[PDB]
Amino acid sequence: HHHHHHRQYNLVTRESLPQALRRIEEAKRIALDTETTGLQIYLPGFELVGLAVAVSPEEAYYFPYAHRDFAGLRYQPENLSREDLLRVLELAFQRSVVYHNAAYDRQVLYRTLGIPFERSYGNDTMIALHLMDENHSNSLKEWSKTLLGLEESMPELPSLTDVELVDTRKYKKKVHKLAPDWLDRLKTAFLSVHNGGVSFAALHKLVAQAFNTLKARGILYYPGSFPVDFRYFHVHLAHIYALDDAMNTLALWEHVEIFLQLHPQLERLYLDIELPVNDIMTRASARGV
Ligand SMILES: Cc1cn([C@H]2C[C@H](O)[C@@H](COP(=O)(O)O)O2)c(=O)[nH]c1=O
Ligand SMILES: [Cl-]
Ligand SMILES: [Cl-]
Ligand SMILES: [Cl-]
Ligand SMILES: [Cl-]
Ligand SMILES: [Mg+2]
Ligand SMILES: [Mg+2]
Ligand SMILES: [Tb+3]
Repeated sequence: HHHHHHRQYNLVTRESLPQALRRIEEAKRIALDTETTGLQIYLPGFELVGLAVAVSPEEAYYFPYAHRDFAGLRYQPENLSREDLLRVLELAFQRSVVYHNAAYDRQVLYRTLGIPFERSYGNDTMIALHLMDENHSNSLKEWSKTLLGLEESMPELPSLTDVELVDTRKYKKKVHKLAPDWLDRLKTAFLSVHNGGVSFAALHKLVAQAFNTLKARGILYYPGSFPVDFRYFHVHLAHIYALDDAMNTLALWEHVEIFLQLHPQLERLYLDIELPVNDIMTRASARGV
């Protein structure tokens, strides 16, 4: 685990899974966010990579499911099993659930884990916030800046290699070696711009920059460019990104229930029309629109 400015980020492992279940079980309201291989849920090869679960706006659990190590480096933790994630989801759905874009997450959970839409149903900050400000962007990062007061951030990577002089004519050649602490150096570059709501593009820029710097120094080789694939994003960085989405969604929900209490006209519009219609459209895409 890691505490970064009032927020507790927990990376779940097989060992720490029972504590994560104890914290979810204790929560009256949770937020769910899915991390995946792309925006198209119905493309062959689509996968759920990890699940973010916030038990409060300052406490969350990341459940790695299909993360992988890229270009021969060793940095990912051990992924949790399908049964482990289904235990998490059985527990999660026994309390109130909040999403930011429930149509995406619920279709991901159905397609990849077979979670019925009946259990999946929950609140959606993206729908309720559209009733607060119709002209505002649907982006969770953008709404976090507006209501939660997150600072603007739109990544300067340190040297991940140490130069060693190696006896080789009769001279000393400069050979770059991967620094033993390269992961802590990479986390430091990430933390120096971490505002509590770092964007996907920014996370990918740093991850890509990390691998490209190592490829440009002969440390590793991969054919082509660095893929826009969350499976390869270093979990010790990516779990912070994913967990902030879950914590921002729950923090935004606190603001939403205040707004809906002051406007029961919009609360009724949200509960009787918006959320049910969105559920209808979500189930229809899962069959084929
Ligand atoms: C924001 C974004 C997300 N995605 C995919 C990967 C993410 O793991 C998944 C969930 O997005 P999220 O980070 O907003 O929850 O959607 C993209 O493929 N491109 C994007 O620009
Ligand atoms: Cl895609
Ligand atoms: Cl695996
Ligand atoms: Cl169903
Ligand atoms: Cl040389
Ligand atoms: Mg999401
Ligand atoms: Mg996310
Ligand atoms: Tb309420």
